[PDB]
Amino acid sequence: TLIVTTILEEPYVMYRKSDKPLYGNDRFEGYCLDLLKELSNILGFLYDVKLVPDGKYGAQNDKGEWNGMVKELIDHRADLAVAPLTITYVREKVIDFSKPFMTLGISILYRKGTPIDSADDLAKQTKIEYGAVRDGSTMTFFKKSKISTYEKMWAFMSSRQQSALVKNSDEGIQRVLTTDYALLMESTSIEYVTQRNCNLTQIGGLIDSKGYGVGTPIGSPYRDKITIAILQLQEEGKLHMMKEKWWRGNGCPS
Amino acid sequence: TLIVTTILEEPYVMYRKSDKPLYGNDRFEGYCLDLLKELSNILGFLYDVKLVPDGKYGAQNDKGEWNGMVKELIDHRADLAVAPLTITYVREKVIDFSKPFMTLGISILYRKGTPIDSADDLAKQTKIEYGAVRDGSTMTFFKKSKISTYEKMWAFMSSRQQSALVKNSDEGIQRVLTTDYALLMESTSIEYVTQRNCNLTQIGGLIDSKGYGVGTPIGSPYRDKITIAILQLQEEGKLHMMKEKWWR
Amino acid sequence: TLIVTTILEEPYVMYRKSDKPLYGNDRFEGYCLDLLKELSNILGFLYDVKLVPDGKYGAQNDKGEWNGMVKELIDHRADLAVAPLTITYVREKVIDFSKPFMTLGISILYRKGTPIDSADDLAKQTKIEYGAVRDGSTMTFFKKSKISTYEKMWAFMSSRQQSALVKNSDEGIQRVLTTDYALLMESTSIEYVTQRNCNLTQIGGLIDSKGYGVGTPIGSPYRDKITIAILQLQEEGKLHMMKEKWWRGNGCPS
Amino acid sequence: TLIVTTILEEPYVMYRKSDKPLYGNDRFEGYCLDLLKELSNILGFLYDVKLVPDGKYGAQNDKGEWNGMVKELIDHRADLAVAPLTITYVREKVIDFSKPFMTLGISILYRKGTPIDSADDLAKQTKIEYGAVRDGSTMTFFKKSKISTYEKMWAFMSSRQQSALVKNSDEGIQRVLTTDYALLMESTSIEYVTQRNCNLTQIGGLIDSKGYGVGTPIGSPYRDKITIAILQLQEEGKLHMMKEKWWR
Ligand SMILES: N[C@@H](CCC(=O)O)C(=O)O
Ligand SMILES: N[C@@H](CCC(=O)O)C(=O)O
Ligand SMILES: N[C@@H](CCC(=O)O)C(=O)O
Ligand SMILES: N[C@@H](CCC(=O)O)C(=O)O
Repeated sequence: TLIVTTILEEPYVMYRKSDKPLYGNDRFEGYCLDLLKELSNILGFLYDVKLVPDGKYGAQNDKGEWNGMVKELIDHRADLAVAPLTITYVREKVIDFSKPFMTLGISILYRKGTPIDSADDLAKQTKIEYGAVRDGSTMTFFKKSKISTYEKMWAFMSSRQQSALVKNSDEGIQRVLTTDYALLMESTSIEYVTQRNCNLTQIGGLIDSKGYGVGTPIGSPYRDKITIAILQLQEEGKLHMMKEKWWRGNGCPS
Repeated sequence: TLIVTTILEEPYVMYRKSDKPLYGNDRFEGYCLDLLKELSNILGFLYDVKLVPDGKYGAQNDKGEWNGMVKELIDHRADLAVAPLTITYVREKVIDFSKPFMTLGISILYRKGTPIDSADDLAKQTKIEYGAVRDGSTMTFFKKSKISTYEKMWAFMSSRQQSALVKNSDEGIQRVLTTDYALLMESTSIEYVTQRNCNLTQIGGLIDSKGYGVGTPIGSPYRDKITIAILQLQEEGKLHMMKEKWWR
Repeated sequence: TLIVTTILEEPYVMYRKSDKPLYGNDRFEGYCLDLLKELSNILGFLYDVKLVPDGKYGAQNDKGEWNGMVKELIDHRADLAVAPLTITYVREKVIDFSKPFMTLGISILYRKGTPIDSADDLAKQTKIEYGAVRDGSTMTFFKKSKISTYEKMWAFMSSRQQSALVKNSDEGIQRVLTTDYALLMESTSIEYVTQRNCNLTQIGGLIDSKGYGVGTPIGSPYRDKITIAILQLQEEGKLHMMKEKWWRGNGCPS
Repeated sequence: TLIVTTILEEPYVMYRKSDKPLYGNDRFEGYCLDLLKELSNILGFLYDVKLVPDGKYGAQNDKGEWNGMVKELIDHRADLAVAPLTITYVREKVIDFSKPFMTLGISILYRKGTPIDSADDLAKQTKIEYGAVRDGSTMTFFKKSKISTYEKMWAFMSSRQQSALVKNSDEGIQRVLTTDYALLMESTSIEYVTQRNCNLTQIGGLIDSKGYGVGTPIGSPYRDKITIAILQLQEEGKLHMMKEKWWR
């Protein structure tokens, strides 16, 4: 019954590995699939997980058109977007969100051992290239900012958009590992990467503070039910357990 | 024009100190008044600040009846609750909230140098009394919990006719200072209090994670308008500045 | 039989909480205490845990005299030092160390939300006080450094009868929470603190890279044996489990 | 004077490319050769570099005899071993090691674009082959491991004896490049290899944590001197510069 739009993004949504045959929903796994399971059992709904065709989170182009999971909701093509979808004021204008299931902030993924310590440092040089995932909320934060440092950074990433803006986080990560590039990435995803790719680290602190919410078309009769369910899972300690399960690891030596 | 219900709690809402007599909204100062001033400018509304008459945040009795700021919104005696009001699943069933303007978790406030290291420490002893603000979300978190350790804690704090609970955070801070008592208090508040009193400290880390949001009655058109304005204030760095200003 | 010198330092060595009578080794708990049981079982020795009387890790004063746990090993007053004792070149000239049981680097503990991004930022000002634990290896790092940013930091933390230095980590943490002060602290301790004290954070990356080792006096019959045991425990995954056990926690929202 | 045993391994020990022929020590370049030069100047000694004849790191045979670089030291055939030689307890019982000059952990080197994410993914199946460098610490780690996942992986990589265990890292790399195969390799090497070959990637995180040390024969008159030198080189930011240099 319910159509769920989502996007590949480790460890939130990933393709499951099995020698066995996977049917529909079982093709996927991750933090967001476990959350989506909880939600369907608590609220009593059936659902069909569909990956967003353009593989984008969602941004409004200059024409005024949206793409990504946000457009799927606006156009009523999906009933819910269950993904690390960031809650922002530009999106609240066109779709609804549940209270957040996880908090995060934009920060920087880069290599260890360099003199770079802040966005300010990146803004003050051009040797190191830097950017964010195209049509993501990080890119939009930079595009719409009136703060000097971030305007200068947007001017830089914008002029190089074809190299600076990446298709997705996986591409951004490979770019940091193999070229002199820093990715503007959400903190939770940075935490995940840096406990595996031990030559990478977070640079500086968090640039902002926000959260991931389940998206719904404006006025959906599931928004509040979902908000209530998430808030209750939080209070029962089940979201912490989910987080530990997907982020758990041996880490890296210092 | 808009009727705003609120509650006294430092540094969110405090009586402005002055020689001459202050009237109306001018009697109040704090992080939430700055936030409210920002929202009124952005949104273009006038407002009137009224302290909730029963002095409570809001909980439901076993009869199904609410009190505090929550009941003011439910009963349509206020348009907005602009206070350090926690977003909880029990309150979402009766009122609406904007997305959070601040994040926090339940933690423990106690005097320094003692024995206690965490809520588990507290749950297995009775020498140190412990409690929470009556009819606040912290109290309700323990009351509704199915986690054995929190169930044990709720049993201890609700017996003896709830003598372990306090009427408000100030009565809680004074009790922590005058006797062997630990207050289950929200982290943002503990961070303010422990900067102001070197006798006090936070024990353990956070028990949970949640947010404060502006409360409105269900279906209010201001719900989303305020969500957008708060989210923009966050993104422009304005909320961070307000926090710095009030947390010293 | 064996005398083990140690020092209180959360969560490595702490007094156990108990309304009952606690004697001998049972009076203590913590990561180092679990390490110590493993070692006593693997090597088969009996032991008595004894806090270092001066309560210091150990440094050599301008007069030339060692103090702390280091001095206890030199004077054959302790058979082992089991604690978060940093392996350093100055110490290695006077005592022996097992291979590292844990890695770490010096970094900065300060409050969240400021413009300070690195040691460089602190070295160029005076309004923000900064320092380290007196007579520990981080103090000796700044005292012995020939790197100019660090030489400038030593000059500061070292002035006015060393007012910027603290007696222990606890006092340093309080000073950070209650005054405009930044503590130079090892990364493993910062991790523990910042996961409980949500308004505090690590500033910049790691200044250096080192490890903690079990210390013994030069010529110790248990020297190589202890080293074999640590390496094996590491290989068997036991040290990772001990770390997860003592650092486990809920974390802070973003 | 001093005979230093080593083994070719990028980017620690490699042959310098030159138009004119190169002789003796000048035939080699790399992180480990730079470390050796620094040790030479700190301690004041002359040395000669001789790749270990068998080209192996070290592993004690199914009897009790040692091969490769470990062997060389045991038999006093080499004064030192300056190479990416892993500090392990098995080796600790027959040779001395300095304190580590570099940290790392076993991880997986595979091809990109697959649902394979960890060692658990490799272990629970058998279509994709996986192995390690015959007679290195990685092999020995799986061999001596009592951890269920790793014993099962050693079961597989041993019954697949020939095909699964490779001669050296180059052969392993090649096998990953031209076959459905995942090589178990130390993280520092995978970091190097992957920067220089975009079709290769690290799979999952680190299996363990350990270090590389300069090896010497039991009770060598240079043990303590080398340890102190390496510790001082780190503290003066020099081992860090050598790392940035060879890994770009
Ligand atoms: N969570 C982001 C995607 C990642 C990013 O923008 O950095 C979004 O919802 O657009
Ligand atoms: N913020 C709480 C009040 C304080 C507390 O309960 O700790 C509430 O909304 O009820
Ligand atoms: N671990 C240090 C003490 C703490 C510090 O110096 O930061 C030592 O062995 O001296
Ligand atoms: N560094 C390893 C060789 C490479 C490996 O075993 O993965 C050793 O000393 O044995």
